Amino acid sequence: KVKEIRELTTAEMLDKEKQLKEELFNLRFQLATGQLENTARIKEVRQSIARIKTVLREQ
Amino acid sequence: MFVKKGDKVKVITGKDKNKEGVVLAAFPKQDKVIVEGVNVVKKHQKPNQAAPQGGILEVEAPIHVSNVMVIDPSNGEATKVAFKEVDGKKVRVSKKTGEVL
Amino acid sequence: MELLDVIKRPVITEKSMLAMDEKKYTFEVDTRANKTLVKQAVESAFDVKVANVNILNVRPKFKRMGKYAGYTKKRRKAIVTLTEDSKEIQL
Amino acid sequence: AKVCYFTGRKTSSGNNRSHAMNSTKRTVKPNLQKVRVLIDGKPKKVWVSTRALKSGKIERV
RNA sequence: GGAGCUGUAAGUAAGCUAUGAUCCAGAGAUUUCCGAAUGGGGGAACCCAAUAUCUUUUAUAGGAUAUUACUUUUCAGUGAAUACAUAGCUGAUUAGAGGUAGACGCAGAGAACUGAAACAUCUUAGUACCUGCAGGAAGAGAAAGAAAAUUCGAUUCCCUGAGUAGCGGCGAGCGAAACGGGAAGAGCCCAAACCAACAAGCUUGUUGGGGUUGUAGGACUCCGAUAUGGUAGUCUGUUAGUAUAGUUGAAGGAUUUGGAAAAUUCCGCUAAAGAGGGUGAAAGCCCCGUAGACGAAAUGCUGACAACACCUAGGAGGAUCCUGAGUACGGCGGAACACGAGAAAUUCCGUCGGAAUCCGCGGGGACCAUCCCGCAAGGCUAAAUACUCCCUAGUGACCGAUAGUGAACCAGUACCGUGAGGGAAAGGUGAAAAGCACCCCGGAAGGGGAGUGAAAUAGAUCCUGAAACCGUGUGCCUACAA
RNA sequence: GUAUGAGUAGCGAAAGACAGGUGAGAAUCCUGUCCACCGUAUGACUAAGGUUUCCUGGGGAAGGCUCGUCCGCCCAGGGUUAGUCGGGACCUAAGCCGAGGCCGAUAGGCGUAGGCGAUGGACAACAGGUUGAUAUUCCUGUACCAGUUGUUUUUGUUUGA
RNA sequence: CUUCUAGUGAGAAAACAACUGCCCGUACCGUAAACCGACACAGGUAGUCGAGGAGAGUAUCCUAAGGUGAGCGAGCGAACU
Ligand SMILES: [K+]
Ligand SMILES: [K+]
Ligand SMILES: [K+]
Ligand SMILES: [K+]
Ligand SMILES: [K+]
Ligand SMILES: [K+]
Ligand SMILES: [K+]
Ligand SMILES: [K+]
Ligand SMILES: [K+]
Ligand SMILES: [K+]
Ligand SMILES: [K+]
Ligand SMILES: [K+]
Ligand SMILES: [K+]
Ligand SMILES: [K+]
Ligand SMILES: [K+]
Ligand SMILES: [K+]
Ligand SMILES: [K+]
Ligand SMILES: [K+]
Ligand SMILES: [K+]
Ligand SMILES: [K+]
Ligand SMILES: [K+]
Ligand SMILES: [K+]
Ligand SMILES: [K+]
Ligand SMILES: [K+]
Ligand SMILES: [K+]
Ligand SMILES: [Mg+2]
Ligand SMILES: [Mg+2]
Ligand SMILES: [Mg+2]
Ligand SMILES: [Mg+2]
Ligand SMILES: [Mg+2]
Ligand SMILES: [Mg+2]
Ligand SMILES: [Mg+2]
Ligand SMILES: [Mg+2]
Ligand SMILES: [Mg+2]
Ligand SMILES: [Mg+2]
Ligand SMILES: [Mg+2]
Ligand SMILES: [Mg+2]
Ligand SMILES: [Mg+2]
Ligand SMILES: [Mg+2]
Ligand SMILES: [Mg+2]
Ligand SMILES: [Mg+2]
Ligand SMILES: [Mg+2]
Ligand SMILES: [Mg+2]
Ligand SMILES: [Mg+2]
Ligand SMILES: [Mg+2]
Ligand SMILES: [Mg+2]
Ligand SMILES: [Mg+2]
Ligand SMILES: [Mg+2]
Ligand SMILES: [Mg+2]
Ligand SMILES: [Mg+2]
Ligand SMILES: [Mg+2]
Ligand SMILES: [Mg+2]
Repeated sequence: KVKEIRELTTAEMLDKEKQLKEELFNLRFQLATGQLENTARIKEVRQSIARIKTVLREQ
Repeated sequence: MFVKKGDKVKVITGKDKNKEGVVLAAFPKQDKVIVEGVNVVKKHQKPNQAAPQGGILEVEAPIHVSNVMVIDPSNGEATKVAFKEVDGKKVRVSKKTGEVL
Repeated sequence: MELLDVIKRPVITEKSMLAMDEKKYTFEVDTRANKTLVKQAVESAFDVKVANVNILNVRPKFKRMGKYAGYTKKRRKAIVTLTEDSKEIQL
Repeated sequence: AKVCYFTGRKTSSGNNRSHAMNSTKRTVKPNLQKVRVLIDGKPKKVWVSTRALKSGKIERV
């Protein structure tokens, strides 16, 4: 969440962004197949990346 | 709306006048509310709804919020609602008795 | 753009499944991605080695629901052929 | 534009009046001349009206 | 703000939410590509680059980031014919391009149909259109004025003068202004003379001081004052208010009809609230509101306060000096003044000629004299005035679906045209989908039952359901009639 | 909006026949057989143009001048694979744009350098196979063009390849 | 594109091995029912290939490859056109 993002460091935030991007890629593949159940997780991950990028820019 | 989910309300207009029940669902945008056992409708349902008969189901339909009044939990009677801040928290108050909620 | 954003999703159809038997996989890719970028993205994402990459532009398809008619989004389709001695992509 | 570099004179529209007072639009032009003059210390050919030159204060390099 | 929420838009599916979501307001971040589009190109939303850094690969290929249009200002460097230089070229710097609101303003250019019962002067009309420039307003504005009551004292706009004075193939028509009454009100800066500084080439350019006028002013020379007042200045602060969300906000139960009460009847109650809207029919007391009270973290806007900033002198003498030149004015040709060359002032443009300067100059409708009024050829200036694409809150003896915007509805859409362009039709089930389970005929469509509903001849071509038109049934008549 | 004409004109150049099948339903859809038509075309390729009309599976509301079980229609999925083919990262014609510039009430007109612009010039791969739908594009086989890294063998290092 | 020097130059060339090579189009109709003619319209639509007998021939008749039976029919066999 936003509080945790602010706690993290610059390098930590960048690594978290990469991890979330990979997870979003995996979710896209699972949704393309029938292997995804929690569809809302995609929007959650996208908004999480948005929060991380917003914090990065406001630093 | 002045009435809220889970409230005990009295119907003051309609075929179900003077009945009392708990609020099951609230729709502020429509200014409507559903009270258990109030305004029940027979609905001709095809069996496509996981019920392998379809049948004639019975369900409560919403009624306009203005047609109900919150039941005083302390007195058990319907009353109008004022708003008083109690101990720094805004709450509903019965105009007939002054009890909260 | 980011490599992880280059590839959007796989394509599962009869033609794509036959491609897989020949060890080639069909992906929908960003419409601005060229086959060289697609090759780089596939290698990074899947650890495989890419032998070749073919790419097509799928035109928007006209559709209509009731009284409203429009076009499906244009797409870019890439068939990626992996070399021998390469891990298969798992879906 | 074909405008006096100093006095700002420029082409304008007038009337042709016959003895019957019939009116038709005409163009009335100033008497401009291409003259080599010093602007900010450098020579240049610019349009200048004979009226502007009349005083003699405009250098004639 | 306090309980639901993931739009229209149901449905499934998956989720969020008192750890305060959705939602509302202020601020901020991201904001692909085209488009003035501006690295170059281009058939807009596409293509291809150079330079520098970074990234993928063993490496080429590949990717990301930043800069790179043209012109204007300024500076600097380089630098031709040519010696000096300039011009060019390079870099940096500076501010412009484009769109609007089909409105309002100023200016350039500028019709015809039409009227004259024809038509050319004239009128339509300096209108329509095109173009440039703008500002929130613009334009005008501080007398070379209006007058001749003796006076007034910048401009603008309104009423009036007045359809008058006048203009006009003296036709058709066009048509003032001053006085008077009002809205609003505000006055100020330079050029010049003179002094000082600076540089060059005693004057001759820059800077500063000085001066801004007609009951003539200023310089200059004497004196005396170094005040008194003001501002049309500032992202200067403080303060108050206000705009952009909101909070609170009185008082009704029964009775009869009805599917349903607000309607009827009976008794009540509130009102700083009996505006309005919704609710199963018509509600002061059911809901949203209204009167009233209250409220702003954040950003705007306004007014005040202070701060800073900037303007602000009195009296006396003229010997001399200054007071806007190719200007005023005149000829010629046009144009604007209500005024069409007319006796023609006044003002403007083009061309040519061309003054005086305080014993001076301009105007007072040709012109001269006297008298009176004013002081051009430099600039700025708020308010009263004009308009509304927009946003907010309202109003209507304004329209109510062939009306009202073309468009109440996915309308400048469908459709038409190569293109500019032209341009529609189309609102209403029910209180509530309770949108007809199930059965029967049928392949379906569509019906008949059975149900929902107060009502289904309210069944989605759905409120009402007219006429034309079509059809069924029949009380009377009709196959010797024009 | 609905009549009248009126159940009238018309149903747009030509050969179909029968058997079987499907289907609620068949002159009209499918299969078969014979017959007939075009064959410098009514065949096979392609440019432009159209823009999914292509393939598969469903459907018979509307459209098809009849019918329709069918379709270039409707519904749902799917389909276009390039270093070598055409175009761009190559060149230019006509024409067009046009830095400065010339000209001009405004707007703008013209035009140099420089560019754009093919219908032309230059340019490396062909045969076969494969799918329901793509193929000098995928696959098989065998090539060619441009270039990078490496190994080796050669040869030049400033009278310098 | 091939040469010439000017310039530039410490690395070039050959063989071999391995490897790299971007963007747009690619469906389908295309002397037509899919384009231009409002139509599934007797019209128009550039270029290529376009066979055999007789034949000068791409004429003409009948055929090959290949394509097609034309999106209303069944009767009757009057006038009239
Ligand atoms: K452009
Ligand atoms: K407007
Ligand atoms: K006329
Ligand atoms: K007339
Ligand atoms: K002004
Ligand atoms: K009048
Ligand atoms: K007359
Ligand atoms: K002064
Ligand atoms: K109610
Ligand atoms: K009411
Ligand atoms: K404030
Ligand atoms: K005159
Ligand atoms: K005067
Ligand atoms: K009804
Ligand atoms: K009858
Ligand atoms: K008719
Ligand atoms: K008829
Ligand atoms: K079918
Ligand atoms: K060509
Ligand atoms: K193809
Ligand atoms: K022969
Ligand atoms: K022949
Ligand atoms: K047929
Ligand atoms: K007959
Ligand atoms: K006949
Ligand atoms: Mg391709
Ligand atoms: Mg560009
Ligand atoms: Mg006339
Ligand atoms: Mg402005
Ligand atoms: Mg209240
Ligand atoms: Mg009452
Ligand atoms: Mg006049
Ligand atoms: Mg003159
Ligand atoms: Mg005069
Ligand atoms: Mg007089
Ligand atoms: Mg006087
Ligand atoms: Mg003003
Ligand atoms: Mg009506
Ligand atoms: Mg209308
Ligand atoms: Mg009825
Ligand atoms: Mg009706
Ligand atoms: Mg008889
Ligand atoms: Mg009889
Ligand atoms: Mg007849
Ligand atoms: Mg036919
Ligand atoms: Mg022939
Ligand atoms: Mg087909
Ligand atoms: Mg089919
Ligand atoms: Mg039919
Ligand atoms: Mg040109
Ligand atoms: Mg094919
Ligand atoms: Mg093809």
